Amino acid sequence: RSRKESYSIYVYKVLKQVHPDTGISSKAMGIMNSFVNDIFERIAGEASRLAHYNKRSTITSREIQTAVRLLLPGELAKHAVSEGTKAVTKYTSAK
Amino acid sequence: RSRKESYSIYVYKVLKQVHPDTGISSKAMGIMNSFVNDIFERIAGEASRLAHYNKRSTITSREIQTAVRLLLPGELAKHAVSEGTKAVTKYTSAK
Amino acid sequence: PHRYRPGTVALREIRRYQKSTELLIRKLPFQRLVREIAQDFKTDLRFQSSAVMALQEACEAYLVGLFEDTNLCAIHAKRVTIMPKDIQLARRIRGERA
Amino acid sequence: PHRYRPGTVALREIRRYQKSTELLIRKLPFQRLVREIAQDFKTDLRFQSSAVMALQEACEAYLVGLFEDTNLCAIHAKRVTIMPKDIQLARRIRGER
Amino acid sequence: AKTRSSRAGLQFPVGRVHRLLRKGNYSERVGAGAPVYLAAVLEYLTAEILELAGNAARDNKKTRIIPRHLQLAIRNDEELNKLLGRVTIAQGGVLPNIQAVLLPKK
Amino acid sequence: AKTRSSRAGLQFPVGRVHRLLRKGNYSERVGAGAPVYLAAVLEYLTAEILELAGNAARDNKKTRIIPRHLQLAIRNDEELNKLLGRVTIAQGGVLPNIQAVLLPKK
Amino acid sequence: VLRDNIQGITKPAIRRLARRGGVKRISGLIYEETRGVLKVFLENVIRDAVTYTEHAKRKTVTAMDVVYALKRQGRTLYGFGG
Amino acid sequence: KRHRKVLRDNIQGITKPAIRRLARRGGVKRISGLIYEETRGVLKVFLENVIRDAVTYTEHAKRKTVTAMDVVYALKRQGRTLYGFGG
DNA sequence: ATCAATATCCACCTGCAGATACTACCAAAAGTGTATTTGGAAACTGCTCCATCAAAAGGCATGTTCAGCTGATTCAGCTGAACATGCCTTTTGATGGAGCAGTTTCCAAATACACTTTTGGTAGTATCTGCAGGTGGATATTGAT
DNA sequence: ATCAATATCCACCTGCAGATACTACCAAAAGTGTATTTGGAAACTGCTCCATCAAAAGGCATGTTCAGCTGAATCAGCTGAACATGCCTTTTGATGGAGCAGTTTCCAAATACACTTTTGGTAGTATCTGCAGGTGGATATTGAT
Ligand SMILES: [Mg+2]
Repeated sequence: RSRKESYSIYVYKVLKQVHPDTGISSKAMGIMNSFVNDIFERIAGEASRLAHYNKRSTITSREIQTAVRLLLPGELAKHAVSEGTKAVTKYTSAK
Repeated sequence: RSRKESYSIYVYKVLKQVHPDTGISSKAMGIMNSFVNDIFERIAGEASRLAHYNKRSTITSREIQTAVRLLLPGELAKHAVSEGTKAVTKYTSAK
Repeated sequence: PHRYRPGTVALREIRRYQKSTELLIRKLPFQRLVREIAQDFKTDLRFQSSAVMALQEACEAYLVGLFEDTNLCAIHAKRVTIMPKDIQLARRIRGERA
Repeated sequence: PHRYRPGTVALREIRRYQKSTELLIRKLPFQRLVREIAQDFKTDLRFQSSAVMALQEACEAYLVGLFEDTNLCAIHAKRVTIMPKDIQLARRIRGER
Repeated sequence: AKTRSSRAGLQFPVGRVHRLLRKGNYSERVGAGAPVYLAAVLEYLTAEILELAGNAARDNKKTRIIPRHLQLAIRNDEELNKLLGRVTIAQGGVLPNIQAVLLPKK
Repeated sequence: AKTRSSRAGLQFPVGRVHRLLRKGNYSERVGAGAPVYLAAVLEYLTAEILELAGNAARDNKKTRIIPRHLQLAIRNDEELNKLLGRVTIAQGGVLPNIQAVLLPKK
Repeated sequence: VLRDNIQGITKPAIRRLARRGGVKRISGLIYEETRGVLKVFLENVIRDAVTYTEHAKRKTVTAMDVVYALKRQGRTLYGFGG
Repeated sequence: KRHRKVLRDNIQGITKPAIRRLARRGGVKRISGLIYEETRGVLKVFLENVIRDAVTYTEHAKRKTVTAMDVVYALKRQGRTLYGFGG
């Protein structure tokens, strides 16, 4: 009965923006969920350590940013950082 | 001049218990400090995860104990688990 | 009477199983091995079906990986025939051993 | 005029360096390499001396470990001479490449 | 009521991510932007992989992505492969690859 | 007023281990048994290493333990070697070991 | 006709894995060598999995137990939860 | 500031004899002549990796000084944990 | 080369295992209004870190010499690849019930807060002691003969 | 074997850096003692989903045959080890200057927290279809001759 949360729907929305006439199997979706959780934990984990190394009590977008730079390969890292910066900007400039 | 703390002193006590006539260089003590901090994080960390996996919000001696069985190899785990258990038991009946 | 030369079917099998993704160990004998092994850690244990599958996916992935590394070791020694020394050398360099 | 045969000194050096723990890379040259490389990532950086010593301990420990694995790879090929292909195979199986 | 995801231009649940950060014992406190940033990063990466696995599906004359398509996409990209170098994708198999010295001579 | 160490029968600081478990953000709450158990495992492990290093010191005719003696201890003990198998001990060197084929004669 | 469980991992199955891993020709000693490796792998993962199970006061090994075991053995698996 | 010498080709400070000594410690008896450039290249990649991460910690903390701790944390991330310099 | 055996590719067909779609709650996001908490922005220290200069040795660069290792070549013998099939082991699908998971309860044990006490860190001076690096000089080890 | 060159060993011996020793200040812990909150163990039990097993399914054990791979043996070429020789660069240890880590004290902004609305996201249920297999026939590949 109790709710079992997953990303399997945001994943689907993005699937559509990217490949509108393309679907996805249940297993493939399991793999996407594992992915998202994994990367979540890795990035959140580095953020955590960063904050702790610098005696701060707060994980801010800077920690997430530095953490991305440390965890992702070059090109991915670059693009990711700009995406993540664009989204904050768009959220800040939004009364 | 800010207090930088360390295990250098407990380490020395324990040194004197096993080898009463033996000294230790400060570089050797540097290493023993690294070791303690390392194994602290690795146990605390497994425990963190282990509680989180079981939707518990508290790390008890029982989480540390599994943490230890998961982290240390065979015989070391066995002996570490005795001494843990022994300390907790003794501690519990000392108030 | 028709007969393929040694190595021709081998290559054929390489192409076939590199295309596909099905598990390559029969389920039941695997499942028994899991249970046999788990018995020494705890008695009277039951296994979710997906748990045993997770295990099988992981072993076969791991073993197929090891065979790649093993093959490179055989080739390194100018052979084409994987041998125990190749599996051992690969495991050693991976840091699973010695 | 006296001569040790090829290999004899080599084994002597192996015994010697396996017995000791000093760094085997000269300190100043390694310090420059660090500074040169860091500089390419970022100008106007300074280094605690202990950072450069930490780096040099890490590098030497890595390289010695890589040579053990490399040596195993040569001896697998029935040679006793380490070659680049041995380093390359060691690093592949290590998942560095 | 506007969702933070919608404010930030995102399909990925900014709120949920905030909650997951709070209740993962990562830090005492959590800035406002962090979960938006993080959400974005996870969306971006998701899209890259779906894009490339989509193409993989297309190449094989198919409309539905399966694990095999994710595997081919990931292992055929220098960067994703590295990011996912210690990860096993169930039901992905491996890339067709045969060492040249094993091919038949004549 | 008795220290918790002494209560528990330990040289290693329970008070301090409790505190580090808090500030390290490992969980919301920490049970009173945790630091006690953890402190004791830590002490056990350091006693194990020091016992073995002390012996290396003595074997090399030395009174004061240095990093080489810690390395010889760890690398020569199968279970310490595995526990610390991805760790570098500064100034420890390596174990003497020469592959047999490399030796002279037949 | 009684048989060992490890021997249920048959020569042809081992041969199929080797083929998926790109192997052309195989020495006859491999099959026992492989069985021994497989066994060590499974021991290591199951030992950790079961340790998860016990911690959770269960008598059923769940996939998540296995997934977490794989994770901490540096063999992260995707698609069975987590 | 006034000047600051250009650093170039310092990888050649990792000399043939220093590399041989490292090989010896690794138990290597005989060394092909091409090892030395290969070793220099592998070393350079290792350093770049550790220093990028170390400098990344440095920059994150808004310092201009790379600390032993920056290096120790970078080494840990890379799965080359180092004992003896803090942390 | 030619020629047959057999694998492989491609078009087309189709039932249904497994997607996609829809509904309808409702836990959990978002909105609102205080109640803390924090990370700087300025404003100073005392450091470590950089630079540089001189002296000195200790190790590096180089060229010569040839020992013995590597890689090419040949080859014989062993050892794994290929092969047909019914025996038997696994796969498949049907059915009790073990136990995971839902839910509620309640107190043993957790945090919180304000005192009180104690210890572990450093800094100032002082002493000590292990052993690094130097010295012969007695005991191997290696390689020519 | 025996002999000579030279590396190795070991043990004793003085200078001294690094270790141990107080001494003493003290600030930050750690402990102690109520007041307050609650996480999770305990106990009951609903209902998946797991072990078992009967019939249906199709992969593997087997023994023979010989293609071709591995390892042994031989050897010519040349690479890499050893070593002598000439001196550059690293090491060591000063000295000065300052660029900058590291604190401390005030707040303005930012984040948590308790309390209400107001959905977006899930499980349960209902349609919809991609494509896994099947066949049919053409063509490519391999291996014999
Ligand atoms: Mg430059």
